[PDB]
Amino acid sequence: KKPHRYRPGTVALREIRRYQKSTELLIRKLPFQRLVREIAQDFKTDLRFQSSAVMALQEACEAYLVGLFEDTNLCAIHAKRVTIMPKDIQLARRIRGER
Amino acid sequence: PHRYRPGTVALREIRRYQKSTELLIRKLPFQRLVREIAQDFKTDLRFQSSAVMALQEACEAYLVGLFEDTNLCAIHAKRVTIMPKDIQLARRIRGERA
Amino acid sequence: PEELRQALMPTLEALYRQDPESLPFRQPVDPIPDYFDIVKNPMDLSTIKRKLDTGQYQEPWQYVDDVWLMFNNAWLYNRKTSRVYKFCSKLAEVFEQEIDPVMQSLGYCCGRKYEFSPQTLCCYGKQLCTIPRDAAYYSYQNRYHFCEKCFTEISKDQFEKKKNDTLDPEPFVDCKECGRKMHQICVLHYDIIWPSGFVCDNCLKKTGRPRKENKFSAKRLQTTRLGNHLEDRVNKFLRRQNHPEAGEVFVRVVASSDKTVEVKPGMKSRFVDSGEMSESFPYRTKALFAFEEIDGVDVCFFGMHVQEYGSDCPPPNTRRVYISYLDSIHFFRPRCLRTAVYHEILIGYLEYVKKLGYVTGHIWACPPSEGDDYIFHCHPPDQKIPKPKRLQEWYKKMLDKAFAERIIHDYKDIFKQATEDRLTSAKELPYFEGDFWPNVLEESIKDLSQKLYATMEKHKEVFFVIHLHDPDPLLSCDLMDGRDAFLTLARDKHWEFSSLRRSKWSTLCMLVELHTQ
Amino acid sequence: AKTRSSRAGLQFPVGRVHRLLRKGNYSERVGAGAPVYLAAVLEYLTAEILELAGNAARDNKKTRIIPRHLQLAIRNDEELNKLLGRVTIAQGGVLPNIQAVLLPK
Amino acid sequence: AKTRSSRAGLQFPVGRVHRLLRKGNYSERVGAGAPVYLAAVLEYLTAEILELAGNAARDNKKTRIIPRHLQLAIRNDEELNKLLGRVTIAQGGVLPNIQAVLLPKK
Amino acid sequence: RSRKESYSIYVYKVLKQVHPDTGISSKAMGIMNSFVNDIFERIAGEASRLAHYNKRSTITSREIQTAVRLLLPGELAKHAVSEGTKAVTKYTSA
Amino acid sequence: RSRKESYSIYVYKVLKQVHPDTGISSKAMGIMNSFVNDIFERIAGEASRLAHYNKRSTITSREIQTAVRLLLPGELAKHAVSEGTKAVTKYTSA
Amino acid sequence: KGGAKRHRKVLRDNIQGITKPAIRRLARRGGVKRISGLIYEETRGVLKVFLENVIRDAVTYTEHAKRKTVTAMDVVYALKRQGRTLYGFGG
Amino acid sequence: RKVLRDNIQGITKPAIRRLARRGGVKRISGLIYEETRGVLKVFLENVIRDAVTYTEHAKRKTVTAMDVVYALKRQGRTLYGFGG
DNA sequence: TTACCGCCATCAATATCCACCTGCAGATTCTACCAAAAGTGTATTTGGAAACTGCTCCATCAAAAGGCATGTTCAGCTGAATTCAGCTGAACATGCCTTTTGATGGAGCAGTTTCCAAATACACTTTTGGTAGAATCTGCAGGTGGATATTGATGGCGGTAACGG
DNA sequence: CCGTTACCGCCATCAATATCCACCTGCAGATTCTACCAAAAGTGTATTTGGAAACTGCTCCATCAAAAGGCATGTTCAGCTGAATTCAGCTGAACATGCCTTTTGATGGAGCAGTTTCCAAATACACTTTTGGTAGAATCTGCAGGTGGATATTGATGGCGGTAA
Repeated sequence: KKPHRYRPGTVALREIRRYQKSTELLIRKLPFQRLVREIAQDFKTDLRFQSSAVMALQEACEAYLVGLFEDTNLCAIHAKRVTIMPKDIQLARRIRGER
Repeated sequence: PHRYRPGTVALREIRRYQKSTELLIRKLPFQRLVREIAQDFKTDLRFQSSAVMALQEACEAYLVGLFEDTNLCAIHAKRVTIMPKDIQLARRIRGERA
Repeated sequence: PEELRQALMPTLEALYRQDPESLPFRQPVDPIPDYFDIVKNPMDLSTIKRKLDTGQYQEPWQYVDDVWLMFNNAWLYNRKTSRVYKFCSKLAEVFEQEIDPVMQSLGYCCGRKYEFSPQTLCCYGKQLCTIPRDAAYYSYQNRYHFCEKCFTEISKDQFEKKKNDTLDPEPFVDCKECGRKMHQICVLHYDIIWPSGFVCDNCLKKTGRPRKENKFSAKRLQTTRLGNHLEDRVNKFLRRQNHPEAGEVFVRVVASSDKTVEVKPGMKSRFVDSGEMSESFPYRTKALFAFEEIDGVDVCFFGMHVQEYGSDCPPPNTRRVYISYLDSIHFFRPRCLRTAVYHEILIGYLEYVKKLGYVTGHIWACPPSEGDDYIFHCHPPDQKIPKPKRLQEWYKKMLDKAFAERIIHDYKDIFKQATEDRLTSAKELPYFEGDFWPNVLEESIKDLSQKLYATMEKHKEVFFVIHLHDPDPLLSCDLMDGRDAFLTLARDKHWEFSSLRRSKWSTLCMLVELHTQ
Repeated sequence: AKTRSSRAGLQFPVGRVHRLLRKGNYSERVGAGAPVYLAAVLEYLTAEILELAGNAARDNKKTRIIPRHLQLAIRNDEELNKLLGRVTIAQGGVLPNIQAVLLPK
Repeated sequence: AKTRSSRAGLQFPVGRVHRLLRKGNYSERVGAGAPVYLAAVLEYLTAEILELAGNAARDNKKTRIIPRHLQLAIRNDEELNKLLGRVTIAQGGVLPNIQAVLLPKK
Repeated sequence: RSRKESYSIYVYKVLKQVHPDTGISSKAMGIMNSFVNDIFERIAGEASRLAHYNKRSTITSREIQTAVRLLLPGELAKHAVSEGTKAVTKYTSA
Repeated sequence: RSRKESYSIYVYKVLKQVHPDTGISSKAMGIMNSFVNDIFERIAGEASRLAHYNKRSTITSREIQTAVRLLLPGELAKHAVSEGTKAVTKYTSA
Repeated sequence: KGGAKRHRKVLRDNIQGITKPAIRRLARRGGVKRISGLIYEETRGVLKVFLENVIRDAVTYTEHAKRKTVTAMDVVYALKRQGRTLYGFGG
Repeated sequence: RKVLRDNIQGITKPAIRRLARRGGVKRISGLIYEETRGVLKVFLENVIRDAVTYTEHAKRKTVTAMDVVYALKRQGRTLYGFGG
């Protein structure tokens, strides 16, 4: 009988506030560790990793992704939009000059 | 009277100034601006000609890069005319502002 | 064996190439002690590979049947949420994408093991009772079906106890020249149309003989003024849109019969026995359909059932039209203009009935129930049935577009119609056959005015009343004299509309049946 | 008799800074007052960031400085943010900031 | 009477690289082969950039290398452009580049 | 088990000068130590660059002042210069 | 006048090796001098940082090789390391 | 079903290991309100690229120290040399 | 010496147009130029001060191209052809 | 039967390419010089190769649990279609002031000599910060009880309006 | 004709929810105290030296003159580009459903580090030779700059074609 349903954006904004007021890691430890191990395998075989090294890599990746995401949000807003699209990511990385 | 449509002469200038490397900012006004800024920071300063030339070349390179970034930003916004919001966004993403 | 191995090896390798989708299926399943209790024929990719290498296949249909039986076993034993089911689904998609060119190189039009989808099981016990999936039932002659609840509520030992999961494989036809076995639906071969036998497309191309013209097309059906007007309007709109994929659309009226609707006993006693309102209302019911020529094949995609109460009908039904049933198939090309073509068809029908002198049109915006078909049997699983609010919005767009063209005067909900007309008795409400209101009146009868007012205020959004201000001869068609006959014949002959090929086959069959009447 | 840090009125180790400058291969020779100046600058910067982090913790109803407090302190001051604009603080998070367009109504 | 630069078969001065490494205050000690290695790397990079500059000058019907040719060479090679992505070449200009949208849209 | 040099107990002392009743976590203290190390590296590198540019083989307080002026922002650089000058004056008169 | 060292003659010799009939302007010569000087400074600084990280007080061919690998991308790095290995082998072979 | 449910299921290639909610949360921390469906994998690729920008350099450090274990200090060096200096892992 | 003022107007409208043409801009709004000038001013304030910090550090009263090169290198705007 | 927008065709106005030819600042060729490096040849010192080995901690594997992956429904985000005010590009007339070539006084950059306060290299004595183990203290992470804006939705009311008897 | 009911819009407010906060309480983590000692750190003495001052040679930095033509400055018209408005396909947001993958804890040995030996390899430094800067004069030479004309580029001029009333 008409179950309660938040409008699109209210839960999104609540998640914005929750994840901007918190500092915990967002990417799960095991998949990121597996990805890092595979990447190291692509460069040098039979490598070992410290827990602190993996934590530092995860923190740096999360911070870089957060910065990229906020840049893409600004880019999408510049185009009179609120949804980021891969062209926003491409323009943000171009202005950053990574490629 | 013969008249070209808007954009044709603009594209001609684009090609001409992308094919050449001559200085685009006049020597004396830029030197006067440099001297004014210097005396604003420190009075009784003297400047080598090579120093002014290097400063102007660096300024021109930074400006052409920033104008390219502004043009990409404007193109992203489905526009062909650059607006100060485009250059502000380019500087903000570059980290020069925020 | 070498030819079959060479043809079929790339598809099996492509299935193997899927990582990790193929990993669980690369070896026979080794028990999960209950695996053998469910899967009676456990089979795997290595089994195909060894059978193909040994030349155990006389012809590729056995190979594809083994592949699909493997997929069925994996889908049956594994639950939907299991990732093994996802692996099997990905393997099935890859096989579907890869198999067709290999068969077309071997001379076959397709490879996929086509099996008829489970039809709607209309239980012969309680009315409007259906048998859902995985629900047990009792069958007689594969024609009379009863659910367990109705069967228990009722010799009973002779009725076979079955489950609503019987997938009937599609039949096969032999080409007279090459001898290859082809799906009857895929090649659209019908013995009535082509008594000389079936010849495959490859044999026709190799021998240079063109395919014989179909003499039972929708174009060759009997034409009517309403159908001609609808066809002309649709074609003119399509030409104005100038879409390259917009093919010619044929509209034909197939049924036109005079009937009478009778007053139910309660309302008859309350208003007819006193002489205040007529005991019956005559009307003319018409059934027409829309056909599109896709790839040179007629496809039936849109048809209505309507009731026309003429000027001779006693009030309040005098000079009225009422939409009793309508149905549509989403395979119309292009998909963007499908809705607009339906719009043009409905607008043309309304314009025709206005020209005939009719005054008010009535539409009930209630979508079909889950698992129920109005006209076209076995709707495709991807065809999302619109919810009542969506259907009401669609009809609102209907009426706005119609009013923009000055064809209609105005449109309202039935509650606004009654309030503005100041109706005081239930006898003034229109009485249509199978309409929702006649049932509500009898239920309320079993004081009446206020109850009708309350129910009308509750259900106004579903009913649309349209203010507007017969040269077509009667057509006797027992098959189209209602929706029950066509739905029964399609169920008895597996004339499904669940896919484009099946829709084409069903359209060809119903065209042949109409022409043979 | 007296440590160089005490003689210069500083808490940071002047001798350790001088030793690190010697071992850092920055120059052939190192002046006497250079380690004192560098230690004073480092101590001033540490005092500034520590007091900012303490203020942030007090505003957050907390008495222990955590990386979140350090991030809040370093980001909310424009000069401190500019100094570490290319620096990521581990477990520090980001400032609460919601775009105007994304706001409802 | 053999120079260490000719001993390694390089044109760049090994002795000058060694002296600059000692003067630059990079470490307390420097190995014997480090200046040879660094001179070889510098010579290879100079050879690559000069080859590309000469090719660019030839494409422009020019036999004298100018900063414009150097910019054309450095910006047309992905690896070299990445090497000097934060470097400005005086009197070099920019590559001719017009976006598709900037072109006429008749 | 070699000792790992760190500014820890010094910075904590500075904390006691600015917030006697406020503590610091281990992760936050590592952040602080990394900050001080990075600033030390930057200032020393800029001083070395200035010494090399002027053909000077000795790094003095003037080089450190120039480095902190070049690196630190306006009021931060001004206050750092004032603190360094005060410390040098105190050390000289000590 | 104090002499100002430059890589002019070496760049000219390399150009003659790669393009016998192609000249180079004075401004382009300055561009190349700044280019080689910047690469020298970058490689030397990377090697110095590498030596400091491993508590190493000597810059050998291995640190220079690793610095070149860190700085030059892909094919440039591979060719540079090949040329450096060949050069050090030839130098130690006499 | 049978077979195994551990160490034999192997799937989710490394780049796909980052779950869709992980990218969603990362965007939420970046303050983005709406996400396109094509962002996730694209972001993954960008994240993918970032690692060859860092880990390889760290590997270049690890090979230089004659070590077979990647340390956090090498990660700090690789991040610093790329202009992404990180604090807290210098112990 | 004369106290120069209002020299930012020397960065003239056709000059900004030419700079944008080199940058690939076909159409320029009227509010770019002045804004661009300000950005240029900021850029000057970013670099020349550092050069002054170099010039003051060398006990010199003349700004050389070498100090400008040092400032650009330390600001991440490395330039070639003027020494260093 | 008249203006109005399209299209493929020619045509006029105009910028571009380009080959050619001349004067010259800049590029390349020698002569001589020469002090700054480069290299060879002993003496001294030491970073580190090499072997053996204790101690970390990292990969591997068990269960417990806090999460993630799919399908459904739909409000609202987005992009195409339309229209239009007005902004800036193209053209042009007028004239402004930047550039070039020239010369000149001198403030100021830099080379050379002298030489001393300051940095360095030990050698010795003193403090002291890093580490290990015991035991006390506590900030705060959740867990439980209200409970509070808060926002979707149910609903009531005022203003517009829309058509009917 | 003005009157009831639907629609747009406002908004006043029962009700489910996440969360700020009022309070708590146990524990991982931070804080306090005693002891040890190699590691730095501070002080003393002789030595070495980088750069301060003192004077001056000298390069180029600043300044004033004059011409005039390359562009700067201002104005006008409209081409068409940026901006505002509608709306409909539809892609993502919110959510219930199901399960499974991740997280936490315990346990062998692959190598991270500590000790010892000793040698190929690195400094320290006094000559001797080669060689990279480089003042100066002379010849060579690629391309700056102007001319002329064949060559694309642009735009809308002649007219042909529906067409729409």
